[PDB]
Amino acid sequence: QQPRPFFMIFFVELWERFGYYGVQGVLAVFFVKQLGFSQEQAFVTFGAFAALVYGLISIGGYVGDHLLGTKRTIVLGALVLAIGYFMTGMSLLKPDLIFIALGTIAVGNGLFKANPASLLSKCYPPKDPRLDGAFTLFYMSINIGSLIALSLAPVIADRFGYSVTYNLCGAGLIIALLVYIACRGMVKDIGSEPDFRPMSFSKLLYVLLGSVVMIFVCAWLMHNVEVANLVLIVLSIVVTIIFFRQNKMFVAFVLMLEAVVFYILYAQMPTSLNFFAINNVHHEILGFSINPVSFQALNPFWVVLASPILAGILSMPMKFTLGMFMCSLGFLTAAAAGMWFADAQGLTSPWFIVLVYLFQSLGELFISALGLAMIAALVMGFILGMWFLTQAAAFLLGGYVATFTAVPDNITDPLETLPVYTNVFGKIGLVTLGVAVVMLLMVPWLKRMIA
Amino acid sequence: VQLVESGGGLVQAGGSLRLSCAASGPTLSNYAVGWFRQAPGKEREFVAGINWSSGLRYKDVVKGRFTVSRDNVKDTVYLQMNSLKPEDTAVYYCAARFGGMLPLQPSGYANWGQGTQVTVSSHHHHH
Ligand SMILES: CCCCCCCCCCCCO[C@@H]1O[C@H](CO)[C@@H](O[C@H]2O[C@H](CO)[C@@H](O)[C@H](O)[C@H]2O)[C@H](O)[C@H]1O
Ligand SMILES: CCCCCCCCCCCC
Ligand SMILES: CCCCCCCCCC
Ligand SMILES: CCCCCCCC
Ligand SMILES: CCCCCC
Repeated sequence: QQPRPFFMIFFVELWERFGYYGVQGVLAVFFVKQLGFSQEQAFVTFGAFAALVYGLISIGGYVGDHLLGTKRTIVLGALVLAIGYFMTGMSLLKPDLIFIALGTIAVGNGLFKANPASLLSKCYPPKDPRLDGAFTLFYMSINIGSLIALSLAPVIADRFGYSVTYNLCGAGLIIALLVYIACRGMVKDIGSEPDFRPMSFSKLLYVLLGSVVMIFVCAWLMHNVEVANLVLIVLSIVVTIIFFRQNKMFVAFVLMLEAVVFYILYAQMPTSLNFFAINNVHHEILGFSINPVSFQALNPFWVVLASPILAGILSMPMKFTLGMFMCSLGFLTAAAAGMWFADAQGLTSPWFIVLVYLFQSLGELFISALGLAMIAALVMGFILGMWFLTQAAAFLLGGYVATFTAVPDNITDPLETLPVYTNVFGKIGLVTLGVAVVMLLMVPWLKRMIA
Repeated sequence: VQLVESGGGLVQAGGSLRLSCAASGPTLSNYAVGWFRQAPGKEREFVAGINWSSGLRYKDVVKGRFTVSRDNVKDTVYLQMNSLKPEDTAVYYCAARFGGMLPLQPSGYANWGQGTQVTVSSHHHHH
């Protein structure tokens, strides 16, 4: 159906996302069990990590477009990522390495993430109709990798240990790099402008220097989440002031605040919803025993099933409003499952978590996938920067919100943890329903301003 | 995923026994291990357990007599039972659940040992 480089990009993206989600799925449990963090420390540390992973994505588009070229930056990102995974594996011998290792994944992801999609859009003549379907298949690539990693990495880490899990993340990046090198012949005339001049060693060295400095800055911020909190607070207040000094822009600002709320909620899947599954859900579905950490795989699962359907089925403000209502219902469903449908022992049916993740995945399909592509219609570089900044702030806020469900290590009774989860998830659901309603109320004004 | 219990047997009232539970491929260290017991004519009931981070839970009638503990190097969980009484007689099972929770009922646990018979005799020496 598609050009030959499409299949290359599809499989490279699949394997890189497999490595990343291999780490994401096990990381909070690794903090608690392997490093002995309390749940509170593990949740805010995960929030800082994810804030860096997501905020740094802006660097890689610039580096790919203007310094080194898209294809060279794919190679460099994949190598830094692989090194970061093998470093995380080595942190089990050398525990003092963990934060440097996570910084290396973050910087690596920052260099890599934007560039495969950019490459993909250059595989098609400019207004080729196959573009939409190819980008839907690209999203599905990401979620197939995510589904495999979130399903299997917890099982692997339990049977064989963490060093093996992280080294297989490493190995996934290595085979992504092998697939890319084997298929390089396919993209020889595809690239950004620096891809076709000789490589500038001055700029390559500047990129390496900046990368290493950022690896160390990330490590520091993740080890001291309070200064990271204040850094993002002053950066947000300040970038907000410089945005409020300099109509279709105000629309992008309200849509950004709504994206912020969405990502606060998305941040709960590896933290508070993960430990909710661990503590208060039956670990058996359809007669099979599973690792409860694997329940995270229900998000890519429902995306893979639902992204065809929803691709084959107002406009932007209403699509955002709908996504927000779906997220609200996901959390209200978790709360209702805990308030009314639990066993005498304090455990709930896994079908309720299946439904929670369905709602959350639908919200994802309506919001995060459809976000910056019609913020790219409302608009540039400053706004893209601020977009990733507020996304990072959302992950930091999400880690802080997760701490309200944190369980002390000595609690062993599910009837003690169930009400903590149900109070926090119920209040999240109600706040998010309120926000969805105010969004609905503002949809006509927003549509008129877009016009 | 398969637990092996050892240590059961026959003892007189006021004596002691020590059960042990070991797992095979999965590392028991990620698991809360609960000890259940089934006496003749009754249901499996929760006796004692340790979660994955040293939290402990006990049935009221064994407090101050039984101690659960964990050797994370040998990957073993132990149940030390002192001041045993005849009504402690039962088949004892270890059960494993991923995480920090020790639910009271058998359905909260997916992995099960085969069970060891513990018999406590009112036997005392002749005066
Ligand atoms: C909700 C999404 C579930 C994702 C599906 C998981 C993928 C299947 C795992 C790979 C093949 C099966 O491998 C194994 O199967 C048994 C029973 O099936 C499961 O069960 C066993 O291992 C896990 C952790 O490793 C323990 O929490 C579990 O209590 C234990 O009984 C595990 O899931 C998996 O270790
Ligand atoms: C394709 C050519 C790749 C050349 C790699 C140069 C690496 C320079 C290392 C400088 C170390 C700081
Ligand atoms: C690859 C660099 C490894 C650095 C490990 C630092 C850990 C020191 C522990 C005392
Ligand atoms: C395709 C060649 C990219 C070179 C970047 C590697 C720098 C270590
Ligand atoms: C944008 C809301 C920030 C809240 C920090 C307490």
